[PDB]
Amino acid sequence: EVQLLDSGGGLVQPGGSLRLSCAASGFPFSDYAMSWIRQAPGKGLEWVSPISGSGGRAYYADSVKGRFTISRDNSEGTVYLQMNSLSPDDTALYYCAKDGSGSHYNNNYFDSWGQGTLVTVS
Amino acid sequence: EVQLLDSGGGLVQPGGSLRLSCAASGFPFSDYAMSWIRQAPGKGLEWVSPISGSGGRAYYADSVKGRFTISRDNSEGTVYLQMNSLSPDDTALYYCAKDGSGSHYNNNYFDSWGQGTLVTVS
Amino acid sequence: AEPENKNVVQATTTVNTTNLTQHPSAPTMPFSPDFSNVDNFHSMAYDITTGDKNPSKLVRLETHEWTPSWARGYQITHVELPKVFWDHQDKPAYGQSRYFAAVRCGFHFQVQVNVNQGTAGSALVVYEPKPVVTYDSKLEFGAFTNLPHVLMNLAETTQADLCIPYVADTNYVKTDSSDLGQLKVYVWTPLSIPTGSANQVDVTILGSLLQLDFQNPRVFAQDVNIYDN
Amino acid sequence: AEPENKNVVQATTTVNTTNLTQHPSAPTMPFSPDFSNVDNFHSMAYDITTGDKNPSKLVRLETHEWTPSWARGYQITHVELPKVFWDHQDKPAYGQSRYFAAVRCGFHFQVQVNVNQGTAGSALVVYEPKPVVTYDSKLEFGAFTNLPHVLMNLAETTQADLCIPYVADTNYVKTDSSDLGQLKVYVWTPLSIPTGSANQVDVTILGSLLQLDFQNPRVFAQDVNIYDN
Amino acid sequence: DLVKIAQLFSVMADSTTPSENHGVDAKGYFKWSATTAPQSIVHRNIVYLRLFPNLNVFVNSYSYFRGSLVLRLSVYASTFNRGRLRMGFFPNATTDSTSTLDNAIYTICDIGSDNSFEITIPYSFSTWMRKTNGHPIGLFQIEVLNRLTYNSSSPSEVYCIVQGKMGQDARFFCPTGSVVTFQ
Amino acid sequence: DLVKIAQLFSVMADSTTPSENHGVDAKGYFKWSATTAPQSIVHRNIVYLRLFPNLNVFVNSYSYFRGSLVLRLSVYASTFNRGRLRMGFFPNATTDSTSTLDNAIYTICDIGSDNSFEITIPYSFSTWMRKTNGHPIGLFQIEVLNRLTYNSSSPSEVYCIVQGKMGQDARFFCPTGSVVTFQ
Amino acid sequence: DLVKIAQLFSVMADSTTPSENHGVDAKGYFKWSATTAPQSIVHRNIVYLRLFPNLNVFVNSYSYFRGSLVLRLSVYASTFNRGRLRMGFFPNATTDSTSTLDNAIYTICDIGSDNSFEITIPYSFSTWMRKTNGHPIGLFQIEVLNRLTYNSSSPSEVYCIVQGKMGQDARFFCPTGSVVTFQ
Amino acid sequence: DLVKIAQLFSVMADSTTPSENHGVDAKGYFKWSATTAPQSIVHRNIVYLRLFPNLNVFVNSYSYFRGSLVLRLSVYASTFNRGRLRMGFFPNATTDSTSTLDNAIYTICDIGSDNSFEITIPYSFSTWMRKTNGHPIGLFQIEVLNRLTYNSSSPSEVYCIVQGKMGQDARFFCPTGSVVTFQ
Repeated sequence: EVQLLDSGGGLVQPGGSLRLSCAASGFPFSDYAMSWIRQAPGKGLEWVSPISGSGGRAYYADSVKGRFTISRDNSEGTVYLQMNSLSPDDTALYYCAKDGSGSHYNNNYFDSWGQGTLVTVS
Repeated sequence: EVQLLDSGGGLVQPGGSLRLSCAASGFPFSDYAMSWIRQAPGKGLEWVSPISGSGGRAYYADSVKGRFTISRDNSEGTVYLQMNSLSPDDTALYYCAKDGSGSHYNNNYFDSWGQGTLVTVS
Repeated sequence: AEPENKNVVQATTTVNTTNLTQHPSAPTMPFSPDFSNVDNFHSMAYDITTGDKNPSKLVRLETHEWTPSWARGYQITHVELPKVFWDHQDKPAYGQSRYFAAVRCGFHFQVQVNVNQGTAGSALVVYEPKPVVTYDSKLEFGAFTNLPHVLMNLAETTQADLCIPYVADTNYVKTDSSDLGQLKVYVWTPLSIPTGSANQVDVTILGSLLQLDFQNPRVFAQDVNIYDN
Repeated sequence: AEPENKNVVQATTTVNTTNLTQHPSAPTMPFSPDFSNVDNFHSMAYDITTGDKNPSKLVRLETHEWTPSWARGYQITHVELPKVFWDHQDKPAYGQSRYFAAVRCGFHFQVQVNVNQGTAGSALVVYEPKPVVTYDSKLEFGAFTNLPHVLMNLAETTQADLCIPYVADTNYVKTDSSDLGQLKVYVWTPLSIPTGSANQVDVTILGSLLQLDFQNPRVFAQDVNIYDN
Repeated sequence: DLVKIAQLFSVMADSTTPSENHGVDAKGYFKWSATTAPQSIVHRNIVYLRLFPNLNVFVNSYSYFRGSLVLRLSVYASTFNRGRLRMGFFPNATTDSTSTLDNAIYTICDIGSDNSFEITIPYSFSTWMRKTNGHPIGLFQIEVLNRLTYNSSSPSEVYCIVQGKMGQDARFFCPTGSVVTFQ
Repeated sequence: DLVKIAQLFSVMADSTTPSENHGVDAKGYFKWSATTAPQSIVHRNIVYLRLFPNLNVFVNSYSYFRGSLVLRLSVYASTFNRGRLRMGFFPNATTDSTSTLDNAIYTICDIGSDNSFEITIPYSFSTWMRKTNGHPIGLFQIEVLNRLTYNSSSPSEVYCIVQGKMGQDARFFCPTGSVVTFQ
Repeated sequence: DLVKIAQLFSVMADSTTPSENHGVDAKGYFKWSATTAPQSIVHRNIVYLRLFPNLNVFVNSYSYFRGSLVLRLSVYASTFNRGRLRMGFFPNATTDSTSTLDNAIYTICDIGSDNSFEITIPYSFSTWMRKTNGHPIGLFQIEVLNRLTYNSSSPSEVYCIVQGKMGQDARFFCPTGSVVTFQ
Repeated sequence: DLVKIAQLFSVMADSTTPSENHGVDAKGYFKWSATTAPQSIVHRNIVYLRLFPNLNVFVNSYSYFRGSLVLRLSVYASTFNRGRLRMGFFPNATTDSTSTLDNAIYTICDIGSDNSFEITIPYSFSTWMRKTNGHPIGLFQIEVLNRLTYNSSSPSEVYCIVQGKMGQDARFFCPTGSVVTFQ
């Protein structure tokens, strides 16, 4: 049963850098793709980055690009976001989420979210 | 900060087999040796098995010998006990625990215990 | 030259595929052919050399997507390539390899890009050595072609091979600290896509790391791991 | 024979140590020397062979501790050795190797045990092929010496080399299902330790897996990993 | 001989083809479109002997080996489309993967006028023969790398048809029920 | 030459020796006792040039290379004790480890009357010379495998003294402050 | 020698380039666009030794001659763009002009796949050497004549990068303060 | 041939072994302990063809002769144990006895490092072949004479395993139901 547990978020100065972590359970983690999505106060949801299985291809949103880095540890089934270059636009509640492609298609539907870690870049 | 979380224990028939798991945090898991110790109702503590770092050498107590198998997953920082050949003498509360050798000696002191999983082989 | 040009086109083949270009822009070929030599002072001729399938396979790296749109006016990273591998790509045989002694590295590099006859605007790749590396001061951009520069022409080719021998007089080096060849694949001028071309320049960067010397014996196996730092 | 015996003693050496015995009990040496042949029907002489440093290094396995106390009357497992590696020991170069085609495996095995002049009681090791394997019916124990049997004498030696060529007429096999050589290292009779001997027979089992053929090309590198099942 | 027929460089399922349904049609054809990035996987074809149709009858009519497995691709590009991939294209049943596959047999092709490649897979298998059974002889993977490059152009999509052949051995063994026939 | 002195197979710290304090004494000596199992690690010695005393003066008096590093062990066993280990015994600064080390330079010794082994470490290092600096040239590991085997016997413990030498090159380079001296 | 460096066909400012600012970038690049007529002047580049950067350090590090001045151009055209110019491309400091320049050293190039030309300027100067001073060694002029011709096409603009070299003489004389350096 | 199998010096029941039950185990092993006197009999093994297991299948699968019967012993002594016996070790079915047996085929062994003896029994029998029937082909007797001599020592008991072989004739005759098999 999917349990995605997230730590590491806290208040940070602008220009700062955080490392968020999210740990998974009850699913074969290393087969699934994984994404981070954030939620700004007074805003809806934005997908930020996702990483593919082997820790292979990763994609990012244009806002996050060179500032944020996504890395998996498969040996401990964990997900990492290294947020460099923090600006106030990055303030949000960050969720880790787990996506699946189903059979043999190209869509990746999320099937489980974590609880949310808050990053106040102020 | 060490958090050792244990699942998997439940009621089992004699001749049965369980797989206990214990997951660790807040320490470099893959450097430390790890042991399982159990506690029988109306009994003190018995060390059962320990495993060494790389998942290299493992030792067992004579009672547990060929029946129980200890394996680590370092990529997800987890510890496993595969209990085959269950007999009522194996009923206990099982704890995972984390030991350290300190500087350069030969003693391994435990510095953190988990919460306990119960195995009723009846 | 004559398009399709000799020095051009080009062919790189090994297991287990022949991969054929339309052709290397040009070639960043080998000039005044100064390697310094495979054996120099330095290797007594002593040194442990390779030339084994994993490296010559490929770097097989992925390269940065250049579009119409960057200009002009642009750098690249270095693709030190062993550095790349240690950080990323890692090429299990490569991981095992990385897990050694100072290396003797030539390149041997392939860069493949293809938009379609429709696309035009080259990307100027460069060979500068150990990288002091800052993106501004375009003077650096002006200053190279002096170091292995093959070239990319979307309008004329789908494959560039840039070969590079070995820089660092040291004739052999320590990797975690130093960076031998930095092969920059930059655009001088940008590609512009009209409709009759392919909607995609995804760059790929292949290297081929040829004839690499290592000087301690350690253990070098085609797995990777051991014992570097 | 003459103790210290010729066929005996023995020496195995490679990087980067000479390891010297007191000597192989005896030797389980090579008999009527029937391999079947390295090339048989089977390999067209077609087959991909090895003979590379990782395997010949060692199995370097750890072996079971025999004491005064087991008797008489005892089996061993098989140490299929590739099976062992896939389950355990894995020998990164080995992991990479395992990650291939049917193998052509000879052994080449070393077993080192040493208590001290004080200890006496041999352990009879055995070469039986693909193992139907049940510990009871001591008849099996009686039935071998017929297959590579070197021998251990605590009172006379600290090192046994048992070499084994290749069983399975198949001249090459699929590993996850079949088990070629099972080398059993069992005691016929037990060791008994008086005070003037060393307090420890920790067994070690070394193999050396020699001249192993593999028949698909795959990828075989000295890292390990790929693509077996 | 039977072999030219199995042999004479045939075309392949390979897989079931996200069809138009062009993918029967196809068969030989993975798709070639531009792409958001180039490295991403688009295919993973499984080879047997059984499965994909030309291979099927032959394989049932025999149950051993002699052979190799040559897959040579051809391209329908234009002036205007172009393209490149790399294909593994994989023996026997390994790693399932990127680099492991690149590590494999190897071909690097330019898809311009060359219009043909040779990616030959060998049976790298413990025994000279594999019999006809269900799980798998092993995977052939393709990776399309960089698309097409272009023109105005060509409707965008480009397609390849894969070709299949074995040597060296042309000749097998043991005949068995051939897929086609009467009753 | 200076070299015979550094050279002529000297004995070593190697480490600080859980002493008696026999471990100054020792130096050359890891311990050999019986053991609960045989495979477990008992040592991990770090080599430089700097550190362990004979190596120290030479190393300061020069700061480059020519050399190799031969460590040959000797044993004080008895009839009655015996023993075996394997020692790595490691170039330059790798894996820190079991198999990686076995994968290393290699020697297999019998510790019976042979009373000497050659485990030679080479400097497998990117450059011909490494200069004298603090972090480490690299580790030498020993593993005692199987103890001693025996008699009545010998008090139980057995000890080895390690030997150190380099070729090929005997000759170095650049002289610098030698550890011994006046002022 | 220093010469390969000055020498090995470098690229040039030449001028300050009405920039994008592509014109640093450029440098080598005059612009190639279509044009209302073809003959009209778009450029007039001044050469010294001083000025444009690669030339600058060398020139300061020496103050005499031996040399010639080869400017060879390269083009980034497409199928679709094409182009032609003629470039003078001018010794020493004459006429400043059309025909006078055509009368000059001369090259006629096709800018199709050739992708390289040799327009070499010589120092036609009263004395073998000119020293480094301010007014000017002389002008290089380019004329783009006819644009580009085409397709659908290529975004319209095409660009050239000029190349610079001297023979015959490779070798100069008198060293002097080199542009780069410390203090 | 079948013969190497019967042949290649096998080990023997011989008898049922006052077991530990080491005596299955054993089989080959009479006991070697010290003794109150040395000459006293401790064994009397009966040989056929039938009886003791390796001999059994072969014997049923044939029912004639060609052969000889070689019994060669091996010893697990120590430094510390030693030992000597003499073994008859008896053809065919005579005297049952001391001297008569000594009078027999003969071997005198030292049980120190030699670790092997050849006591070969011949079928000294009226006819070239004896068929498989119940009463007995004849006895092999062993006598342990003097024990072990010693040390501190070795736990006291020492054991031997007997070996069995025939020449000259390797080859028999008439095949018959072999002990192993299906139904």
